[PDB]
Amino acid sequence: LQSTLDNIQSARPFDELTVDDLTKIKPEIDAKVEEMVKKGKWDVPGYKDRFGNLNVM
Amino acid sequence: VSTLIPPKVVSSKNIGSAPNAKRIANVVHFYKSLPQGPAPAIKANTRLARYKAKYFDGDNASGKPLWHFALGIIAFGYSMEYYFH
Amino acid sequence: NDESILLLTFLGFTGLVAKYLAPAYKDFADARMKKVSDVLNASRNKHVEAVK
Amino acid sequence: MLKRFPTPILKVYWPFFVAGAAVYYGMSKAADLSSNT
Amino acid sequence: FYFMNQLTYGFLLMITLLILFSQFFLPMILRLYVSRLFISK
Repeated sequence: LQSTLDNIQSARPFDELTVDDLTKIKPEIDAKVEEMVKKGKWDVPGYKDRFGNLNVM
Repeated sequence: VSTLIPPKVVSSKNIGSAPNAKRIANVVHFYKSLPQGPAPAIKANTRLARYKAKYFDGDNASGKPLWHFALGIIAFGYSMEYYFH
Repeated sequence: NDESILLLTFLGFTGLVAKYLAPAYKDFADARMKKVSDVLNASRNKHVEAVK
Repeated sequence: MLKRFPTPILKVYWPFFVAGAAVYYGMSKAADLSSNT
Repeated sequence: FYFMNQLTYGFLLMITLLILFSQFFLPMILRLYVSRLFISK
């Protein structure tokens, strides 16, 4: 956990993280995405709780 | 009747239940993490990469490219406007 | 001409668009830019405080 | 950068595609009939 | 008339555009949504 905090101190791409890097790091998110795509349920439960919509509607 | 021994049984299960799932979720992404904008790849050249860098970048993000495209399509269409009518 | 006056008025339309709609859309986009950045940093701060 | 993700294109969107095929076939049939030229 | 140049061609166009959209662009928005959800959760 010292290694974790030391990495997080200066290796935290908050505004410059690559989505391809995120996919390569964790294949679990890829597996989830293809599973839910092939299932047809495009909803991602719990997605408007923290992210706004600015909906003109 | 005797002394059972709790204070050294954390070996089988790490302390806490809910943050245990988040531990593996947040410890693994820090290894392959960009220190500070590693491999930005801000420079490219494929006969259209210069246009993307100059205009289609997030720094400006203005409506000028749309107006330039409209001017270009007007210039292209003037010739066939003359040709047709 | 049958079509050149439209070209003349296109410049005025673009000018009015940039004067009125462009700043509004710029502010609308930048507001959620800051919102997303701040909420992401806040979630990361909460996670690192939990791990601490 | 860009990857192919296999969303259902025929399992769920078959009626629209078959309707388009039928419309195209009807247009081709009526091109020599519903033209009056 | 001059109909066998834009109608069937237009159908091929919106078919290929629908395919490209649904297979490429919507997955990027879905991926960014799920990534924000994951690193927010």
